[PDB]
Amino acid sequence: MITAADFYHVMTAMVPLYVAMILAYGSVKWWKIFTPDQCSGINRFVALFAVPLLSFHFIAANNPYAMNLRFLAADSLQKVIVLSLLFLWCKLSRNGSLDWTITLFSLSTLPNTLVMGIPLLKGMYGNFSGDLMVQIVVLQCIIWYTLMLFLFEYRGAKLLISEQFPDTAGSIVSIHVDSDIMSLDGRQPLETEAEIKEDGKLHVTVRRSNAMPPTSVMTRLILIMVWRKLIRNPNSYSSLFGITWSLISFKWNIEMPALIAKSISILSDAGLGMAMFSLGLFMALNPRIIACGNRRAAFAAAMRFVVGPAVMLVASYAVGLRGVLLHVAIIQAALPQGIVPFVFAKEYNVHPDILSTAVIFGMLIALPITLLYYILLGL
Amino acid sequence: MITAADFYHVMTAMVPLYVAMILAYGSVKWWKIFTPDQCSGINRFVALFAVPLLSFHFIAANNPYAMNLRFLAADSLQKVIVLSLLFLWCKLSRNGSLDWTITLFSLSTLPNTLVMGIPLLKGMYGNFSGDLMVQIVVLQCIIWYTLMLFLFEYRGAKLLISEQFPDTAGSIVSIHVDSDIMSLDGRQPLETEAEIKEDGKLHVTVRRSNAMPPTSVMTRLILIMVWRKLIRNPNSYSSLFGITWSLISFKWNIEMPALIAKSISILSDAGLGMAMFSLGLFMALNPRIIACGNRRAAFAAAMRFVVGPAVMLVASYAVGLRGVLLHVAIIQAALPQGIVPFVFAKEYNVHPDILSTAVIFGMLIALPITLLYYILLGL
Amino acid sequence: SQVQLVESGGGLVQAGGSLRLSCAASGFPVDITWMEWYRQAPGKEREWVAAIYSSGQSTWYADSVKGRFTISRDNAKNTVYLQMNSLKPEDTAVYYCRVKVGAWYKGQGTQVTVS
Amino acid sequence: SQVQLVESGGGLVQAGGSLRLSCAASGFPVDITWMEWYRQAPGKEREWVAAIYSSGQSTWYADSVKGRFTISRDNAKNTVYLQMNSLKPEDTAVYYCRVKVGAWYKGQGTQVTVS
Ligand SMILES: COc1ccc2cc([C@H](C)C(=O)O)ccc2c1
Ligand SMILES: COc1ccc2cc([C@H](C)C(=O)O)ccc2c1
Repeated sequence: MITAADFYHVMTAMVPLYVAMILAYGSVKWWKIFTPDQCSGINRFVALFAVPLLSFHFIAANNPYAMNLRFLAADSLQKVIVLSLLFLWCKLSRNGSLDWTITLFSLSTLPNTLVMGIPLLKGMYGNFSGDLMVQIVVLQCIIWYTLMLFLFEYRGAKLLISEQFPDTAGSIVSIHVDSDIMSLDGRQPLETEAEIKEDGKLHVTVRRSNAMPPTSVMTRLILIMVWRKLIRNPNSYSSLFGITWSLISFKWNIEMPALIAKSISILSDAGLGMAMFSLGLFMALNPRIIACGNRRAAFAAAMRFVVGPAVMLVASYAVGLRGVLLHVAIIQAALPQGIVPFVFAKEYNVHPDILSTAVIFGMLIALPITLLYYILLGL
Repeated sequence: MITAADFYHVMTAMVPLYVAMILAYGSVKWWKIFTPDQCSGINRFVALFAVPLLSFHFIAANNPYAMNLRFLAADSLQKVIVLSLLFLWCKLSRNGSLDWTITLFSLSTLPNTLVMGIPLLKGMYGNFSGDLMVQIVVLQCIIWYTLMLFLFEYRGAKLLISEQFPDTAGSIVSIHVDSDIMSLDGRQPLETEAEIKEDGKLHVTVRRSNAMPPTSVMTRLILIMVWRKLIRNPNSYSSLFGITWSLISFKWNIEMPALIAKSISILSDAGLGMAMFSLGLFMALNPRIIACGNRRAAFAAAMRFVVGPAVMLVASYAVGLRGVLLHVAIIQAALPQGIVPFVFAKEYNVHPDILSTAVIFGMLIALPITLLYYILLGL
Repeated sequence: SQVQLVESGGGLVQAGGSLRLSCAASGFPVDITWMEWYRQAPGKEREWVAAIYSSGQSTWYADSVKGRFTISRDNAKNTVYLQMNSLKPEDTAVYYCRVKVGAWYKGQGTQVTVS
Repeated sequence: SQVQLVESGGGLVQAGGSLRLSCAASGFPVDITWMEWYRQAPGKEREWVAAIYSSGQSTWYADSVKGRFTISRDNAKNTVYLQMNSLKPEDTAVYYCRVKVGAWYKGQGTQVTVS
């Protein structure tokens, strides 16, 4: 059984999250304080300044030489079993596309670990959960937000060739992209132009308009359209200097100086409260909470609180997590939907209405569902 | 003499202030990230949410039963000697108005104590300066931001009668103000209407337009136009519940519970960094730094770093502050100009160009001037 | 020094009569700028009716009372005379002057009531 | 399967001559939609000159070369013929076709140069 104090330590670190969210939801719909043009001011600040300085503070403090390599395998086994079955669906079925493969992947194996996952699990299983929940944040910001970034470019680099080269798609050698383009999408007019050479070689240049290929060709066009999306993303400069300092510091025992550590701790302490205040503004800019319908909003909480955790219950017997690590691995999969998988689906227009539902409706039932998993594992 | 460590403890708590300001000044003029319409989004947030929850945390922790009543007299003696001499100027000279009395008062005896004054003096004279600098913040938010609020209403309640009742100003009994009006300014058209009674009594009703009196009359019109400006100001609800909890808590030894204390500490920690980030945006919205001229910008640093501190050097021998309290009283008067005396001068249009200079130019020389006072008092 | 506004002319009458309203003033330096006449109904509302001012050849009227009521200012006696004809039965309201010496000065003294 | 665009007609000539440019195509399903002709100067720029397309009775021209150069499409031989007359001395640039089968296909083969 449990005590009544454990129920109190959850509410100590979950009530200050919802207070920072109700005051954002109230001050727009009820009292009408912020103009929705001025609402984009705070959402511009949290994406650029608060969060990339908040993720730098957790990565550069986490010890890399003592990572629990057994716990780190039973979370890289959830994201492979789910990724293997969905590619078996989009290449054998009669209606399986790739526009449904990524959306059924972000709903299952990408929780909200940084902002909400760390203070919850710290208030449930002591302080060693506060170190394990940082060891998943490092892998999300360095692997599983990068493999998913290739899957939107390959979704784009297939459409632009298959729409406009349907007949001679097999004899193209090099593809040249001008530096004006940042996203081959259809947002921009994209006058496509093809040089012709003597022996079937066919250079293709993609431009800007005014007024199947070999796999050694698609794996060059993608790597150009990822290097341009990675040196502009500010979170890629957070996790790069975070790992580099942490590999230096935890060997020669160098402590970070107080002139620099207090220079970052004045913005990083303004990061967790502002993120729940920026998320609270988002659940009032929408016209309706349930947008795409009552037949798909419950589908969001079906691929997130069931198929998410119950595939880690079978991916943990294999690796060998029992006792206390088994309970922390199951609960960290039933966390609500992250915000970074939405940010991708808003730019590339791959179902923005479903992920906009699962974030907002996921927050309102995140507390009375994970508390059910705390009780049923304690017996 | 001093050590080199004391120079280091100043830079430990002053470098994270300017880092939060250069990133705000840079991200508008240099890289052009924020739209100036979206720039009003953050300035709306700091005035309503960050600061009134930050001032509540310092007042409700400060012990009221052990206030240093000798130090609290030699700062209420600066603000009386300066206030007595300026009323001797506006009532005996040939060119002394009241529009210059208040502006020569806010430049001298109202520093920036909450945001910038507390971390500086904490890094110079131990931790007991961190308790004295809260004991002045309480008196500013409860007396010296209220006596100054009467002086702008009396500036307004004299103009509206003297413009439009020049001949029979001496026989008015009651003045009635409709609840539409929030500021008798001239911003609004203000159709003035006067009832006539039988025996020289003359009721006056001030309205909204579509398409000397006895001193027992002016002291009723003012107290209506202060009660309407005080129940809308959010800082008046911070210092009211701050003193009320602190008089209860420090007698029966009740500690504030962790469900409420951590509910406020998620926004109050986002208060000091955001205030220096909101102030850094303000020094780029202006067209020029020195606005009213090079013959009055140096006048701002003449009534703030000289006439400010040197009148407390003679208001401290009288009360009897020697030793260590004498050095802390002089340095806390040479702090740069506060932001709340600007906020008043922007609404009532009583010289907004001078106070807009003294805040921005005051921040850029605040460090190499107070450090001169640290050296010259240590010898 | 005991400034005085004097109104006269009103009373009770049946429909179709004629009344001669007045508004006498005393004790002002200028007392010209923009004078008015308006009603005050028992249904809490107030309609502005007539106006004579420094131009003299310009009268601002309403729509229902347009071109039927006579306004006249006497600059010597400091009195504005208001002649009203074909009195409609909806004249139970109080009809009084709104002299303006830079601020609006007013009285209340009539008993205009038409059955 | 080795698609081929063939250009012919160009060469070196003095001012005031006449040339007959060509653009032959083979190996496409449709190959009509909107064809072009444009210059490529040694000063890095490129001016669009002429166009014949699915309408046939509509030719988009420039301002300097307006109403002086003859464009003609042969739908049977899959070849567009370009007749140019009164050749100005600023014709050192390379003049070639820009056939469009949904995406723009192009060649480079001429040596148009006028002294
Ligand atoms: C405009 O609101 C945001 C933007 C980005 C965010 C990123 C994150 C981290 C990187 C994450 O949770 O995985 C959290 C919250 C956020 C809120
Ligand atoms: C929009 O920027 C502001 C608004 C209000 C402020 C108030 C204060 C406190 C009350 C004070 O210093 O006396 C500080 C900084 C501030 C910045």
